[PDB]
Amino acid sequence: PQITLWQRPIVTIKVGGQLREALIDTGADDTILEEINLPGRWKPKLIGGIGGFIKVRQYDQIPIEICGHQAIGTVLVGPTPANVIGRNMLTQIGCTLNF
Amino acid sequence: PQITLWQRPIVTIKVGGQLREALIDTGADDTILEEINLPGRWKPKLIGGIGGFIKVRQYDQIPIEICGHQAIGTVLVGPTPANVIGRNMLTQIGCTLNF
Ligand SMILES: CC(C)CN(C[C@@H](O)[C@H](Cc1ccc(F)cc1)NC(=O)O[C@H]1[C@H]2CO[C@H]3OC[C@@H]1[C@H]3C2)S(=O)(=O)c1ccc2nc(NC3CC3)sc2c1
Repeated sequence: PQITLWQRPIVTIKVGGQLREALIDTGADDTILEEINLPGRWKPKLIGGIGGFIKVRQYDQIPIEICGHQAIGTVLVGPTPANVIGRNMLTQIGCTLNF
Repeated sequence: PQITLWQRPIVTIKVGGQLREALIDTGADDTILEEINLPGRWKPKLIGGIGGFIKVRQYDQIPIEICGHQAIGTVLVGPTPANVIGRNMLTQIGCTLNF
């Protein structure tokens, strides 16, 4: 779709067999989801944003469906205040900015 | 322009008579700039992001040029680790997401 920015650009995702809503976030390099149960091995990572840093679990090669488009990549899980789809996944679904 | 997301979507802005680079940030409701000298009255505001919250100076009705497009609106100034152009300004320049 085309999405305008009068409201938060929230879309439906499926990840780890679970449905969630997430922000299309061009200011996010990586994809970060609130506590969600994902399978398998992970590595602890500290990431930084406005306000400071959080500890996340890094999961690699995680399949995700983003508004009906398929991607696979790194998903970081931790105490983010918002589920954010970052550029690592947005590049796979052909998402662009236009003005 | 159209901007793809293989790299950070950074553009040149002019604000307060000064030139800066800033991220086109669809996950940002508001526009937040690192310490920059802006004229006139401001109101202290606490904003939240990943990692916690920052104190910012809120300036209203600030003109900004964003990659050659003119906007006017609220600009928050404070210890953000990145200059971010949020939806309050991106809607004025006709910025959309497309996939
Ligand atoms: C700040 C920006 C530069 C980065 N963030 C992406 C922004 O879009 C976030 C998303 C957000 C929304 C709401 C919220 F409560 C918290 C976060 N917006 C944001 O904080 O908005 C703030 C601010 C703007 O106005 C209002 O709107 C929402 C809220 C409020 C005040 S990030 O989430 O920290 C992030 C994400 C991925 C990532 N991957 C990395 N990978 C390593 C480096 C290579 S680093 C990294 C850092």
